[PDB]
Amino acid sequence: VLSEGEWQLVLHVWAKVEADVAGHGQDILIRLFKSHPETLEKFDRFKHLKTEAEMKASEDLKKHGVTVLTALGAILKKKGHHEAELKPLAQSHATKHKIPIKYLEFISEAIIHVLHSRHPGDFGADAQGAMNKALELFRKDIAAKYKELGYQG
Ligand code: HEM
Repeated sequence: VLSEGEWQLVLHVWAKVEADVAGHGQDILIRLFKSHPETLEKFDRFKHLKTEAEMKASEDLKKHGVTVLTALGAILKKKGHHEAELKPLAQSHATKHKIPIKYLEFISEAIIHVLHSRHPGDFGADAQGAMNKALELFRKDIAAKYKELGYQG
């Protein structure tokens, strides 16, 4: 469980992300695809993109980034009380997109990395820690669902 103090650290930096959601989302997905190119194979929509330049130039990829961070922000603001928002996400990701839990770990790291790059002042080690805990909580709850449906592994 995160403390109120840990949640305030998470939401404080998240408020800055919202000042440029598209930029953050585009950096996050690109970091993911480069660092773990198997994740890009899961997107029919983006697998024709080969270079970083190409990825940066894609408006559609930018759009999807926004969809991703908008959905995550709605979850984080619930400070753990996210059942209604996390359940349909788990379902689509398990049964339709077929995204293994390991990939959620990879994107979580991409998120931390980018937040470190863009907000060094408001993202010190305590904030980093807090954010890692919130993302673990997200995964843990997604995994429980996957298991119910028979997709944990
Ligand atoms: C931060 C974690 C993630 C969030 C919050 C998130 C959110 C979303 C949202 C809201 C959608 C559209 C609605 C839906 O189908 O549920 C979407 C679709 C999708 N997601 Fe996730 N996602 C996450 C992680 C991932 C990861 C790691 C991958 C794996 C490569 C992935 C692959 C997909 C795919 C393939 C679609 C459909 C894309 C399309 O063709 O339009 N997602 N995601």
